[PDB]
Amino acid sequence: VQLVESGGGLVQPGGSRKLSCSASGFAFSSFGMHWVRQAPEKGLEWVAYISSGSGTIYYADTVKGRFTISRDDPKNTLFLQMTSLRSEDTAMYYCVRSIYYYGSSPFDFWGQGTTLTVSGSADIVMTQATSSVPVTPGESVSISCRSSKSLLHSNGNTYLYWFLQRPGQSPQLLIYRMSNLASGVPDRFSGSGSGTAFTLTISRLEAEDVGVYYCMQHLEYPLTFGAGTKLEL
Amino acid sequence: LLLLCGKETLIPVFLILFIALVGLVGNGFVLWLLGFRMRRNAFSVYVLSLAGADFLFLCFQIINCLVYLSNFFCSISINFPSFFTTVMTCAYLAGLSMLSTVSTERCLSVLWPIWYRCRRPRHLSAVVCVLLWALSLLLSILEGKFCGFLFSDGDSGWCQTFDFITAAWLIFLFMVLCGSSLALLVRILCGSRGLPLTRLYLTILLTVLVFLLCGLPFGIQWFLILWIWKDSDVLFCHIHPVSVVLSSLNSSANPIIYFFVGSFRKQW
Amino acid sequence: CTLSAEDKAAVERSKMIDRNLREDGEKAAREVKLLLLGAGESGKSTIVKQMKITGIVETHFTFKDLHFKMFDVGGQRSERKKWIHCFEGVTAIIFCVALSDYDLVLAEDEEMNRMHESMKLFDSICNNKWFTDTSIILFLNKKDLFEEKIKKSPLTICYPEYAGSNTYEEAAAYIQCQFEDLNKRKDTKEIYTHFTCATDTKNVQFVFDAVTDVIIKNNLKDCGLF
Amino acid sequence: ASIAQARKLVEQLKMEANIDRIKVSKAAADLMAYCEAHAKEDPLLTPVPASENPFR
Amino acid sequence: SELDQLRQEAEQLKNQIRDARKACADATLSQITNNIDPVGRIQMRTRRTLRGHLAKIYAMHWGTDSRLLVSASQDGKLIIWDSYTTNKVHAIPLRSSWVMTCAYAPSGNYVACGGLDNICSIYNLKTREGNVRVSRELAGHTGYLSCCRFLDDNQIVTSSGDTTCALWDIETGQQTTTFTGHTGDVMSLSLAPDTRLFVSGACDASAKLWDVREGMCRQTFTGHESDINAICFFPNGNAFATGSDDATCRLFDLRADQELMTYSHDNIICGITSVSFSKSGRLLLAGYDDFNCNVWDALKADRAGVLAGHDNRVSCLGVTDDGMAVATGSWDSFLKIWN
Ligand SMILES: CNCCc1ccc(OC)c(Cc2cc(CCNC)cc(Cc3cc(CCNC)ccc3OC)c2OC)c1
Ligand SMILES: CC(C)CCC[C@@H](C)[C@H]1CC[C@H]2[C@@H]3CC=C4C[C@@H](O)CC[C@]4(C)[C@H]3CC[C@]12C
Repeated sequence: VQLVESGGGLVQPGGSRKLSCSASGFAFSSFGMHWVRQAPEKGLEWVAYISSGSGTIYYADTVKGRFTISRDDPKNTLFLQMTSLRSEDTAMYYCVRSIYYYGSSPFDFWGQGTTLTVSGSADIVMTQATSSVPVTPGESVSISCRSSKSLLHSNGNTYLYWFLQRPGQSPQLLIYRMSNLASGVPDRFSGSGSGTAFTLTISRLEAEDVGVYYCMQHLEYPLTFGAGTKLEL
Repeated sequence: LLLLCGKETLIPVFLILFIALVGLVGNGFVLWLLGFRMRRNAFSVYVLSLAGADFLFLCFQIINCLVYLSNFFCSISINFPSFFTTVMTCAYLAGLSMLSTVSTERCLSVLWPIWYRCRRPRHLSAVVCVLLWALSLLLSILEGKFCGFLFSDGDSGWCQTFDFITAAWLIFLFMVLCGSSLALLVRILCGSRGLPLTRLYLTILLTVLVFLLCGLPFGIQWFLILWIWKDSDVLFCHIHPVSVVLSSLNSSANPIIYFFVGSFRKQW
Repeated sequence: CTLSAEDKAAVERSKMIDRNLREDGEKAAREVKLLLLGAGESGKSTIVKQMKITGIVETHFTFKDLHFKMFDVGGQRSERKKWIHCFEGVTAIIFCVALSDYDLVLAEDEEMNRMHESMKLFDSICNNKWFTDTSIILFLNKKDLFEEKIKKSPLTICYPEYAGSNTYEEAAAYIQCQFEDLNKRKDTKEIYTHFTCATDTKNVQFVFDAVTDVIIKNNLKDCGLF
Repeated sequence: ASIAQARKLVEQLKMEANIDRIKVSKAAADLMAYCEAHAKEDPLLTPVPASENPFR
Repeated sequence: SELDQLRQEAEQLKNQIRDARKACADATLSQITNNIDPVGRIQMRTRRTLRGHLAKIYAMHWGTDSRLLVSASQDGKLIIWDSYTTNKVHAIPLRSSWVMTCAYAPSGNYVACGGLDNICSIYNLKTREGNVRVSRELAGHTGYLSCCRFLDDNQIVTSSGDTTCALWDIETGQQTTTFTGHTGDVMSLSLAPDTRLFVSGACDASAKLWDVREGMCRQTFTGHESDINAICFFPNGNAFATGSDDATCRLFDLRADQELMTYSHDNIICGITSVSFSKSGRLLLAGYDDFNCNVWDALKADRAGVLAGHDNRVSCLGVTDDGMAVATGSWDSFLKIWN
């Protein structure tokens, strides 16, 4: 599984750029794809989504009308054609693969991201109230996230996703649907909550758990992240 | 179009109502079963669109029956609009074109069987259905707009020349149904080895005679006979509602013959 | 519209799966499936030599716009009635019979000759309840060896009720009539009979001519006539 | 080697004879006791109310 | 000779076994469960219909979470279904279309299937490529695969039409144990709830109880006239039911070593394809060739209900581990969920 985003660089404001992400090592046509950007030291911000089979396309309203997401399923390549580029579009753009069936793991693999430097009250607000927790290794740390809406659905899932961005790396999924541990993740990490109040318990912290921790809802498009909670040694 | 005589017309209206409600029941069962419950092959698209044409035609005959019955018994002149006649003729022309399409598809399945099994495109039924529905709708709105059923503007000299066009299209559909049902019968009675020949022969000429003596007479008496016979009352009050009885018998017999006889022989 | 975002994407996944299932069923529906039966040494192997050039052996060949799949089930030494309903809905049944096994007694036990064994197998699959309407293409194989062997060893070794000539065509027509007389109901199914040797190269044309009638019958069934 | 197969069948019937069997009354009473001890956790025996029924 | 003396020894052992098991028959189960109050009319209605298969469904297996189920049909596909939403989770295209059996692993990571190609192929569901892959293929049977059943992610019991059951190690691909002793084609297989025993019914009108660790036949059960097509353990693990071609279900006890109950009716003349018990074990559900299923009161041998929704032969059925629903698959290409 590998995703290499390409494109980006110095773009004049008002200009245009096409980002391209080549996908290698997985069945690309069955995965829905996302673009998630990250402003130079801000949090994660979801940009666009294309379905498997390209039959469902969403955008954030910040980029609606200016951005177009398209996939080419034989060439295994995802595109984001960006027009009318503003100085707010200066970011680092990640491709995220996400498959959806009963019991799947969405948002599970994130690309390495390419750097583009150009030089909504109905959205669910995820509020990470703490922004920085200084912590020595070996301790049990809980990280709390708060939702504006009840993320519990009538089917019984509460759609809340936890990500960890290590320094200089892509975010990786820790927990999907508020409690289920992702693949390749130790059982140090645990998740709990009712609707609107969520906890990520890192029990017996090691030095590899240092980084910014993001909550994310997947109950309603547009997908919205928390501001992030930094952990330091 | 039923209050020209009144007392002479009354018993065919009870036939029109009874036959049209039982045909609405049969077409509603075919529409429900093939729309949701049953699995559709490429012929079921034709059977579904024929039952949709019969549903539109029989509910408009129920409406034009209830207008006459409300004027006769309790005396209320309901002015249901005269563009309903255009959608009734669109339903009638799409139903007769679906009958000729079904007969042509059976002839093509026997004459070119390896092409029909392998090389026939899977969306050909939907394409041919929407083109025959679109052309029947086009001829219907054009005729009803030139004969004054669509918003009361219209000139006769073009209204008769499009009524002749619809009559020529109807006898063309009859000759396509006869040519296809004859070529299929020639290949079945000359060059078969394993078929039930008596049931196939009886079913083919049964559809041909049900077409000729039930579907077609309303279209000949509506688009052609009223211009060439040039008598407006004394024959027309007899030959119009018996033609509507024959057409409702056609649209009631078509769900049975093209769905129920062919599929529901599993029951008994 | 009371679904989640992920529930809607799961419904989209299930509809794409339904689209691929419908397309693969359409691609499988235009393929002619043939059972290949017959006893041992009946020339099934030279027929699989003729068409293209453990478990069930599948053989594919395309002949004049028609893709064929031929299933040889001779490998499975099992009770046949537990899996013979798997081939209900096969297009035809190709039955190979060696004509030269009229006098050859079976090596399983020496009370049964091989032609009576193949007649028992033909009566078993011909009057099956899963093959009531299935056409049978009966190949009577190795007619050159039968031509050499009917010169001195007559057909009264196999059929002692038979009174006729000791030449090829009278004995072969008697064997074909004896096989075709084995259907209890001679109205529903069609039996096709063809004489074969190793030198013939029109047996696939005979099989295509026999399955065109089954294709015509199934096309009439698709078009609502039955 | 028909005496080897028959000797294998003879030792299999020997291993199936040397077994301790309870009465049929006790085994029927144990089966009836399991069914009556689990009749409340069976949603096909008792019709389950439609709120906790997942199949509408 | 000596082999006739050995067969007289075998007949002496057989009538000793029959006298020692008729010494245990003091009262029938119909005498013990006489004053048990009856079940009533079980009126199960069909709740879902799973429509994606285009050929005859030969097998189905519920997952352990009582929501996911796999079903194998002879269009060469096995579909994993979400039964709550009627969604298709996966559709796995098979290498040989002639499937007779399908199995779901209790972890939910694997499905197995097999049939007339004599191979139980094993499919990995939880792949990080996102598509299902064939993890292992298990050759070694010389007849058709008629039943596969998982014990772990690494062990599977496969029964077959070469008169042989086998226990497999999946990661090596080799048979650990061979279970020999049937003289006809082994048609069905049912593991114990402790997975230390399994019963297997064959075409010689016989059902044998096997120890998975020792590899031996522990008990042998007769009573049917024709081929046992279906077999299913009681939830206590102390009895099982067999369905056969003589239109008869029979309940056999393990610690009593004989037949307790027989579920027959004079209207019923067609063979039985599938049996399963409910969660308590009070109902014995049996699928038939008269196109419907019968719910038997297993303690009183009374017919408590008819599941009458299919237009061809019910080839497969399963009750969930929840006890919540019955799935019945059939030759008319549909699965129906009943409740
Ligand atoms: C005594 N006055 C009674 C009034 C009366 C009489 C007969 C009659 O049915 C024909 C109708 C209804 C009617 C029915 C059709 C259907 C067939 N073609 C569409 C067409 C038209 C238009 C129309 C007809 C004619 C000659 C028809 N000859 C009978 C000439 C010009 C003309 O419009 C340009 C109709 O007119 C409303 C009404
Ligand atoms: C272009 C306009 C005239 C067409 C609209 C006509 C309307 C009335 C409806 C009535 C029933 C409908 C049909 C019902 C069944 C199907 C099968 C589907 O697989 C393809 C579309 C098709 C064939 C529909 C086409 C449109 C249709 C014929």
